[PDB]
Amino acid sequence: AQNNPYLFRSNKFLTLFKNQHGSLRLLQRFNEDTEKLENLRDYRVLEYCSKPNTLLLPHHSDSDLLVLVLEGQAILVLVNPDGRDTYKLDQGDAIKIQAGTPFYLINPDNNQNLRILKFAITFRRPGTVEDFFLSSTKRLPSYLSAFSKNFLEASYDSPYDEIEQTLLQEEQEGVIVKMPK
Amino acid sequence: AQNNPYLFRSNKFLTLFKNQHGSLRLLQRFNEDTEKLENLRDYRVLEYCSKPNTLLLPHHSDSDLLVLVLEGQAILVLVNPDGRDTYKLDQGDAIKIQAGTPFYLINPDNNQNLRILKFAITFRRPGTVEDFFLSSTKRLPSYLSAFSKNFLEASYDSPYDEIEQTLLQEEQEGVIVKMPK
Amino acid sequence: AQNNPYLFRSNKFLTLFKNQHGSLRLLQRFNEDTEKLENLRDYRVLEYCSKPNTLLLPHHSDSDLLVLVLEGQAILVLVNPDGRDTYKLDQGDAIKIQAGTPFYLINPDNNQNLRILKFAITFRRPGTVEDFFLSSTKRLPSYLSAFSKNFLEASYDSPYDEIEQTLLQEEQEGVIVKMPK
Amino acid sequence: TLSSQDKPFNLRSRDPIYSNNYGKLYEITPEKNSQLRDLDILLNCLQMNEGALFVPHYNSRATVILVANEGRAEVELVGLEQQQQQGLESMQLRRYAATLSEGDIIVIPSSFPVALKAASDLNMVGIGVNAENNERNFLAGHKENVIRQIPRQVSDLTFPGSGEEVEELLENQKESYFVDGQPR
Amino acid sequence: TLSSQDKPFNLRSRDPIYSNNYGKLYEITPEKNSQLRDLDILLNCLQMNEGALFVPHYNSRATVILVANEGRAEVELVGLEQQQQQGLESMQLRRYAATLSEGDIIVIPSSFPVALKAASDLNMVGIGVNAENNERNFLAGHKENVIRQIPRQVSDLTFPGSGEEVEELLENQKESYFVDGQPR
Amino acid sequence: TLSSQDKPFNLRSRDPIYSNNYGKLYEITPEKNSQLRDLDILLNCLQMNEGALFVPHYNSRATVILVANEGRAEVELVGLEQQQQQGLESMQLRRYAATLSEGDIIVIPSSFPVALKAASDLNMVGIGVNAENNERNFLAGHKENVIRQIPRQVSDLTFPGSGEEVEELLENQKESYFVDGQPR
Repeated sequence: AQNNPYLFRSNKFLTLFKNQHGSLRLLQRFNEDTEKLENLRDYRVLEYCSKPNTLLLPHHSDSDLLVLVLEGQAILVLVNPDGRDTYKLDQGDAIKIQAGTPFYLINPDNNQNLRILKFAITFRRPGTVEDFFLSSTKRLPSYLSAFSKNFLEASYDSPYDEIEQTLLQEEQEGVIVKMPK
Repeated sequence: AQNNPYLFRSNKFLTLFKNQHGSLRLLQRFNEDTEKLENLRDYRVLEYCSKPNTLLLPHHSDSDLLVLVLEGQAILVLVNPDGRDTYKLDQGDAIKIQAGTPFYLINPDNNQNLRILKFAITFRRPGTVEDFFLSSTKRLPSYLSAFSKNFLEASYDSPYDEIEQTLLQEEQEGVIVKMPK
Repeated sequence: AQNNPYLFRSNKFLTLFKNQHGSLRLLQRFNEDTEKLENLRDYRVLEYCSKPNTLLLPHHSDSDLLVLVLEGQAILVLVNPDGRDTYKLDQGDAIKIQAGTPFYLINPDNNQNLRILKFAITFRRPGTVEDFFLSSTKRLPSYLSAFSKNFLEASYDSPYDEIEQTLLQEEQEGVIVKMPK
Repeated sequence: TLSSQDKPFNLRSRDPIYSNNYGKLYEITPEKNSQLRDLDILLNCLQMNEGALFVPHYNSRATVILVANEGRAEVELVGLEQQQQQGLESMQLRRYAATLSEGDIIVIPSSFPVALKAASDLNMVGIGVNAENNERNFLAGHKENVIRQIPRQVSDLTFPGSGEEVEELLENQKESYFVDGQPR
Repeated sequence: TLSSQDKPFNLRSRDPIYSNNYGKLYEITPEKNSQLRDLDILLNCLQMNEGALFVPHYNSRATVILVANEGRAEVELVGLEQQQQQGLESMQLRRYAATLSEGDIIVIPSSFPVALKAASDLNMVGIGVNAENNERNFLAGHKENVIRQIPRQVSDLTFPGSGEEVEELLENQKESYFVDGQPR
Repeated sequence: TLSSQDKPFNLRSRDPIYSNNYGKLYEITPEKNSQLRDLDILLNCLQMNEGALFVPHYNSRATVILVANEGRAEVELVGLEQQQQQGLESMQLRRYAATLSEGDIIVIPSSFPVALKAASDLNMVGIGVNAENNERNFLAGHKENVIRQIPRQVSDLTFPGSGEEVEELLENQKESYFVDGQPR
């Protein structure tokens, strides 16, 4: 991450978060030190690994992602404003997650761990990817959190007091969690 | 117009010209202070307002414009090398003006004033729009003016003296004028 | 080649190589001093002229080229992994050479000399074009040269000694040569 | 608008995509109109009454610029800033709120949740760029609510309460898109 | 050019788009040829006699690069410079004139009027970029004249003279595209 | 993977494009799959045995990023650097060799010859960008060899030996794409 001529060799992604059950890592911007890669300037790659029986909370990214299964098996969940489409991913499965649809991702019953690769095609903010999470956690909170008392009053038709007890929080081991069942 | 982080709030276009009957204003380049908008870098917005019974002289722009009627009613004129296509625009009309076709635009019989919005999709010169006017005025003159005596002699087959009495001029209240009838 | 406002006038390409039989010249990057041409930033132009009965050795370019015959007549050869497609070009012929296919180009039997124009549409490295030559010459050698002893041993199944006697060399008057027959 | 029809012949309205009471929205997309089809824009007309919150949402692909034709608006935009940053928690969470008004322009990126407030009777024009494919996902309201889709077991895991407790909080608002802004 | 035809098989000529006397123009567009079709280029061959002005015009979309194959040319380009400027009158009006000649290249932006002069017998190649959709509008001549379309009432309002006085000045030149450059 | 099938329904394998012995390659292209079709990517799975050189080649259009899923790889990339340089001989000829390994990523530009070496049993994923239209041209091996196409008279002129002497050197390797890396 910083000033190399023409190096077409990468081995270090920066970590977004990591913990007892998993990790989300993100590669340095391709067009980084070399100018030898302005044609990749828009693409980004994230690696991902969760221990058995874990969860990636619901979230949506601004970038179109092409998900690909390197190791494990997963239960992917694509949520849209009318229902869901759910899928059991296997070593070698590749799925395409459009921008902005929220999705949660789970490693099942296992011993076998989950390693997924995410190739991201960015637009909004060239070579910049951003995910948004519903739930509050210590990394950051809910985007919902960002609104106004009334904004949440009117929208919701529930006093703020009851908006925040399903708003702000202590989900600790953050964005990757251990599942109950 | 100058150095703000991530401000997605704009209220000041710079004026191209203004006068007794009208005005043409142009928004600061979107990708201006924020880097938060490189994806808009190419688009530009102009606002426009003419008093009743006025004219925007004939002109052509290098950029493709998408015209849209906010207030008033207009008579738009699209000139191409074989004739015209003319249209009566109403509150809410949206028309698409290709690049390079000349067009003149008029506010009719009214009391009601004309407010038009122009969303410009640029190419030639990314986020740069340029209109060209036939007639000479104090802002600038005719592009025709720019040529050579002979160039206008040969082309036209009329002495320069008679080229300029339908060339250079005093149309005063400039690019927006009051109509006779 | 360096700092002019808005000059839409170009007359000097830099030479890639030149000699007794020919020449390959390359125009300064369009988006060079003027900013008035960022929309051309990707395109490049090469001129080319060979004396009668000469050769442009086999090579491939990273950029898509659109070849065009200004003067002479040529025998163009398009090589792909299964055979060839060969063509007799005449004053005014225009052919499209995809990226990466190797091609060799020849001026026939003549007195009449060959002048070809190459308009290059770049991608990989915006406004950057690169050709690769099989044969070793004093300009540069074979790309093949760049490999490893074993790499050439395994690949080829011939000792290095016999790889280089059909590898490295003395083709002197370089990339443009005189033909035997 | 002549019977020799066929060009870049002018355009205007159809059934609003979200009419209601509290307010309406008309919207010409690119997939249903040719002069924008090759333009990639989305155009949309937003009309609302004194006090009708446009409820938290975010467009998937489109980046919408909005101008205040008539009225007074309270916009509240929400953000996570630049990923020339490289650190989760190390990011930002920002709320951009402006009371816009006849004249002003608000830019509205493609995934960033938004909510409006119609302080005066409102007329707004939307020029959406990066059109082909846009979807509007809602985080409040009765139709197209997405918080309303995360299954039960997950909601428990996701929001500071629970499966059953989300499902309520959620429909405690029997209204669509534009609702009552009436504070207390 | 073999009967196993079908590729990126080579290309050359058809009826010039503007033949005449004073000069001619051949031009392969992208909409009528596939190897450029996906290339977006326009290719065009311009031949003229000692003294045949190519008369003021401007291409709508295409940006054309022109090389002097054979001859001597007097180009006269016209401009309004950078809108990282923000002021109407505060702009520029420039005339770029060069006598080009076998060797040289002239770049010709998409709306900027141009006129040529064939000082010697000319052969010019045009590589137009931003092709799909280009139109050539003329400001002089008899066919495709555009100053010849602004209606009467408007011409009065537009040019330093009048309705009737434009309509004349205008056809006082019964010729097309390439005309006589003969000065006085 | 449900019988209500039809979406961005997931994808995986078909007949490798190059199976063999020494190793195999599976590869989903954009022209044969829709979720990438509009994505422009090429995806490809590369499996090889302890010691199976992937033989010198270069992709025409596509720029491929490769990650080491499982194993140890010896990559040897070949180059001519920046043409913000303007001088033939005045260029560079570089060889970038890295022994990559489970974790690492190698970027592989579109015309630059490459060769691999499977130091351990290998599993590699290829994410190719700039897909639509890619061709893989080989400089070694029996199938799709290109040094094997330059006609006779030319080879003489091209490589430090001769017509007859190239044609041999060439097929002194009766194998395809992945061959024996066994040194001496």
